[PDB]
Amino acid sequence: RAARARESVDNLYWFMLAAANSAPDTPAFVTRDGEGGVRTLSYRELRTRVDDFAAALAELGLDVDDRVVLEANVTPDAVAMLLACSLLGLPFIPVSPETPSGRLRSILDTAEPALFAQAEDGGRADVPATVGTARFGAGGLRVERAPRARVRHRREIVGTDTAYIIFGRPKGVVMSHRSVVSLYRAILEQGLITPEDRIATTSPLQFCFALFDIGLALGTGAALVPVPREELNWPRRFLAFLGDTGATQVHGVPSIWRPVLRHEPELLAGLDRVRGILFTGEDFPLPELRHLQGLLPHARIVNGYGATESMACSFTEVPRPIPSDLERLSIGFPLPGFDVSLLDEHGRPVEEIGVAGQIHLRAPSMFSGYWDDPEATARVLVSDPLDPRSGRTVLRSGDLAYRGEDGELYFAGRVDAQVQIRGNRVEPGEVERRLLEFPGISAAVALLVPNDPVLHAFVVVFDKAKARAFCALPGYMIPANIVAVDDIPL
Amino acid sequence: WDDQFEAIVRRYVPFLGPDERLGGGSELRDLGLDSMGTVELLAALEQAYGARFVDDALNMENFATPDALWATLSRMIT
Ligand SMILES: Nc1ncnc2c1ncn2[C@@H]1O[C@H](COP(=O)(O)OP(=O)(O)O)[C@@H](O)[C@H]1O
Ligand SMILES: *CC(=O)NCCNC(=O)CCNC(=O)[C@H](O)C(C)(C)COP(*)(=O)O
Repeated sequence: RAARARESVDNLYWFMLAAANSAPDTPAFVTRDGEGGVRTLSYRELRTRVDDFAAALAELGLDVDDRVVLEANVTPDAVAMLLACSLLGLPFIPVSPETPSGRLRSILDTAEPALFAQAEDGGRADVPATVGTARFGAGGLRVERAPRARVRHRREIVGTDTAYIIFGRPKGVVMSHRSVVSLYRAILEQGLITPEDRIATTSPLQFCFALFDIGLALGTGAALVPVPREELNWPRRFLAFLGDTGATQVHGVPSIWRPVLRHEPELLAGLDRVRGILFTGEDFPLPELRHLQGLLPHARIVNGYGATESMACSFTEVPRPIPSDLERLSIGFPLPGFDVSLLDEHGRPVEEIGVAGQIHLRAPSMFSGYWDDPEATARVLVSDPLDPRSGRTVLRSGDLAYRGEDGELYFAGRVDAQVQIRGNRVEPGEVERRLLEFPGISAAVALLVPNDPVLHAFVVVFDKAKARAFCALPGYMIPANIVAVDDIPL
Repeated sequence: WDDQFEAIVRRYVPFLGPDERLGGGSELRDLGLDSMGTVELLAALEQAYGARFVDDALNMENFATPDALWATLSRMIT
């Protein structure tokens, strides 16, 4: 009786498990056991796990469009769960075990999911009684609180159905199966990944980069090598994990490299199997990049540029070598099927080489909108200023860029105060608003201070540890320091 | 723990007041020790002591508190 996506309909299940039919006994996952032994899970075994979890989820009587919060690390079980949800047209919302309780309750209060699922050994408690709770693992899917009874109204799952919603106020980027599959078919055309690659992925599951990596590995028929935080956060463990698993590609925000470059460059140079690196989210400092390139001469390095609302836009391979005089890396050219307009403040195309305009993107991987926020959606997904009468829309990105002499793009900052911390969007005004509401604080300023830059709060007023907790806002948005000051200097 | 250790740890916990005792059981994450910070603290300790943390000693439990980290350092020297 549960609706299931048909094989011809754009859907993460069919797209990411195609290799289960065409190459069943190739690896989909490489993990290392408690004894430092490397294990592989095939496409065949992963599909089997997805189908078992789907049979169990379908018993809960959820309707297509019903939301499922998945709290987990990037694990085979977690990816089976999100693909099981995909098959049944249950949009999933990824959250990490390390997500603050305050932040998880804000997502539950905003999304109103029918179900929260965590791993057998997850420690999340006190999920409100209006949300179903289940645990998944070796034992299958076990219900604690079944979701409330309902009538199923949706007969058939379609490509425009929501695959996932990525989350001061939690902003839900609503992404269709059609959009996500379109992004991957564009990338597949570039031959950037082969089924022979083993892609090390570093971002926790709640970040859009984790979903990108998952879909990139599985949709290509490649092996995903999730790097747990217990390896990632310790350069010598990180590097031994990449060696043991035989990672051929390593994906992560530039920050993942900074501790390794500073403290274990010799061991880094030993990663003879790494054939490529991909970074996105923020600028990679050029000295650090030149250092990395010098240590791993046999690695292609790709600069990916994109926002959550299209997932991706453009890339370049970094020039080999990086010229000494080079002031700024190119973000290269849009993927095939994507198109960028650079518009001035009047919506007019910027035609002159080297003059910045606001990126307006035409993409087959566009988000459907912001969860329950049609006003935010109308501000960002706008009438095509070059074709307003067709009804067609573009992503107004807030990013500035200019073109070079070959038409390649160059990121030129933003139209607003937005900064990146480890590739995470941050509106300093938001951290400021929050500290201004801490009892004692009359004025506040948050800025990136320069190793990687740190978020510093300067406040006019006091327990800096207590003001920290009151912030602890998402994780990456919590000041590395809160310094009381007599006046904010202009 | 010796005066060198307190001074190094204090460097990586900006929410600890100059005037405030470094409590042996203080959750260093709650005093501002983050992912990058933790690796900088490791490197500072290895550098100042000539100590080597074996792979098994590089974990969040050993770096959670000054008392846990002092014992781990002490075990590495031994
Ligand atoms: N390669 C890049 N170089 C510089 N800035 C980038 C790059 N990729 C993304 N950004 C910045 O990050 C923003 C998007 O952040 P977010 O929505 O978290 O997604 P992601 O960081 O994965 O692209 C962009 O609007 C831009 O400001
Ligand atoms: C949409 C999207 O995914 N954009 C990129 C967002 N950023 C990332 O994927 C960065 C992933 N974050 C991290 O790796 C963490 O910020 C650390 C670096 C795991 C946090 O370390 P410690 O700081 O707890």
